[PDB]
Amino acid sequence: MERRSLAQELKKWAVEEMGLPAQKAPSEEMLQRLFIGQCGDIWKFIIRHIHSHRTVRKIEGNLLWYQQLQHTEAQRTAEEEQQQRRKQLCKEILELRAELHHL
Amino acid sequence: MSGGDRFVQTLQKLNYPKGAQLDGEDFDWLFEAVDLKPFLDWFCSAASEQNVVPDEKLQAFNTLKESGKPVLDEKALDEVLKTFSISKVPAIEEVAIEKL
Repeated sequence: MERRSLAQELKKWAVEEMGLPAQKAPSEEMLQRLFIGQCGDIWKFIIRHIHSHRTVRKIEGNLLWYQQLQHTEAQRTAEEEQQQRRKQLCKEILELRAELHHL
Repeated sequence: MSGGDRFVQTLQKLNYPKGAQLDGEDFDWLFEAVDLKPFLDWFCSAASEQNVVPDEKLQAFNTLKESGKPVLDEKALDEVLKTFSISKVPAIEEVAIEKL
């Protein structure tokens, strides 16, 4: 039974994901000959990891986007420490300006 | 280059984890089948390194999809990524501490 489902997934991947026109797609009985011996594991990897260049861009750019968004939230906690350091430096500048005036 | 050689080379470009142990001659029988030859020639020509998504990015995108967060479409991604020109804006507040 397993060789038939893999023939179906490969036909679906070739037509829907990679954009092969359906008239050039071999029959599901012809595709079953591609799953003899070690070739079965090869075609499973292809179906899972090989996408259209359009799908790849959508995946990568959404990941990049949400990474940048999380990096902006982690930046707010660093902004609070930077604001505390800025208050410390402004207090030290005021103390130094007062000592300079007295000198 | 036999048909089998060309197929094994395309599998190596696709980062198949067993691609270095495959010999070209073992796959030449796939190209003797007159009816399957046009599909194999297409696959060997259409698949490139830019089409490969690594398993970590596939998992991270699936967790993004499961998290219920909206997945931006290609035009919205181009508008957002254009506006997200890498503005070295972290440098402006860091420059305020360096100046102080």
